[PDB]
Amino acid sequence: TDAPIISELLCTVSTCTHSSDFGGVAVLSYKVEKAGRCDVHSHSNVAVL
Amino acid sequence: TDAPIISELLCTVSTCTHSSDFGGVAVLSYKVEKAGRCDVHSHSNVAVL
Amino acid sequence: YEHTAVIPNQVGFPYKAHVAREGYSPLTLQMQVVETSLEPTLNLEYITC
Repeated sequence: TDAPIISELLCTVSTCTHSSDFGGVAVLSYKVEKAGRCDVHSHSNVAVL
Repeated sequence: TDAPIISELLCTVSTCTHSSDFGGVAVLSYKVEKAGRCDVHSHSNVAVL
Repeated sequence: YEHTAVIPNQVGFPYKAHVAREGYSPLTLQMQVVETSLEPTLNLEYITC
């Protein structure tokens, strides 16, 4: 009921280092239909959010 | 924290002379996400901003 | 953080350089000279009148 519907997701990148802390930033683009709060995850072992 | 994220930059030109002062003008186009103040530079020795 | 550069010796002229550290936003310095003396060393040998 309070689950928003999100489609046509497109991710880019702007900056990175290796290094030892949170030194990679990315933006997200998506068309919404309802406000709320969703949850995020990256499904591989090479980079943790 | 107050560093804005700027992407899809596209530069054009409209007017130039040689001449002896600031006689070349250009516009810039970019999609923003947060206000602030960025910094500019041209990385070659043929034209100084 | 330490840096090196060269600036041209001519009065009233803009010149600018960077640092690009890592992680942080870039930073642009400008350097501009306004006066330039010069001074030799002397020792007297005689006079006349």
